[PDB]
Amino acid sequence: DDKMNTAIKVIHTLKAAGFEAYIVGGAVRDLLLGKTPHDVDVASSALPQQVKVLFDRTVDTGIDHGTVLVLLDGEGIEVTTFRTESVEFVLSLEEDLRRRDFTINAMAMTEDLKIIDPFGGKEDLKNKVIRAVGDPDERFEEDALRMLRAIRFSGQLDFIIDMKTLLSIRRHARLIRFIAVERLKSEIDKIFVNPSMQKSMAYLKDSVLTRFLPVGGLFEVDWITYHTDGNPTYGWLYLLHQQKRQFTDIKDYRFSNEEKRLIEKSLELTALNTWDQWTFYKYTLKQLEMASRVTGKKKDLAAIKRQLPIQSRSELAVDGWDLIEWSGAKSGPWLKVWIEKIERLIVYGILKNDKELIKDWFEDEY
Ligand SMILES: Nc1ccn([C@@H]2O[C@H](COP(=O)(O)CP(=O)(O)OP(=O)(O)O)[C@@H](O)[C@H]2O)c(=O)n1
Repeated sequence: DDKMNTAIKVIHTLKAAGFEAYIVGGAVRDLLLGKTPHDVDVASSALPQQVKVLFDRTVDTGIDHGTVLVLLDGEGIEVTTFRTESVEFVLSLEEDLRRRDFTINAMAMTEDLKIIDPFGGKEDLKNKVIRAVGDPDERFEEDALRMLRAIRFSGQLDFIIDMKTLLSIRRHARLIRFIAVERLKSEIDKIFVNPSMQKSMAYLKDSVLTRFLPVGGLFEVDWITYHTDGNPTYGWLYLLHQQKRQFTDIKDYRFSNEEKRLIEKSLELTALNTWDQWTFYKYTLKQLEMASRVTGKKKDLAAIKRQLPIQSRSELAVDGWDLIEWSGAKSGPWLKVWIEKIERLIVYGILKNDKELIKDWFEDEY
């Protein structure tokens, strides 16, 4: 939240060197909404190498596209040269704003706090409307992902989508197929944690994006009993659980191994009639919480797990080499079966986790 101050100092430096600079995009939107901006972007008439001259420290990752990350007073500000979008640098602020996605994202602010609003973002912000800048057909052909951003913003801001803009989404919905699935999944992950995400989901159906998103029909579930826990993964679990489907049906969205395992393990738990000590031992607390959260069950899961005789197999007082000695037999897959028998008897509190007593038990059974 010191970002605005840093952006102001960036702007003074650029203007002192004789360039134009302005705050633009979401920070302006968020300011007029009374929020604290999460990121502050600066747009400037300076070219990237000219920016690097004025500040000691910078990151040149986005240089190709006009962006340089300035590091100042412990913050980072993206300074981007006036540009459209395969990237052309333009000479005036308005040429840059004319190509942004929505009126509320298309405003600029001077360091002396004047708002520059050539497209009515002020009014659309007051009236709670997401509306494309200029011709909605052009904005959505420039980048089809904007159709989905419109949906995300409606649930993030509790705005409506301009009628003309929504009809344009319906006409161009099929263009969604050309977007990298990583970008699709990133926006869907944001929808899943939004307040009033149910508004986003209704628009997703009604804009007939669910016809063309990957396995898009699976989003048309009832979302009324869904409340986010801040973790986007829970949205995917909910979806699958409502429809009695498996993780494999959504794999096109390219989940990490962590996400995959968490969804699959949680689904497993919802399929279980009853949970006993062994359940609480084999599944992680995170998996149990989401399976609970989605099945309506409520227990003190941390308390039940805290009370098991052991927490993981690493505390087992025995290993398969102990069983090789005691049995006289040769190492083989049979060890895994017997290690699990022993592990059960310890988790149910029947056998003590003590090598000597386990040895006594093992010789009798073998
Ligand atoms: N497809 C796109 C993606 C971005 N933009 C423009 O990039 C700026 C913010 O991008 P950003 O990456 O910081 C996301 P923002 O719009 O600020 O919302 P958030 O902070 O809640 O994530 C806005 O002026 C948008 O008009 C666009 O015109 N078309």
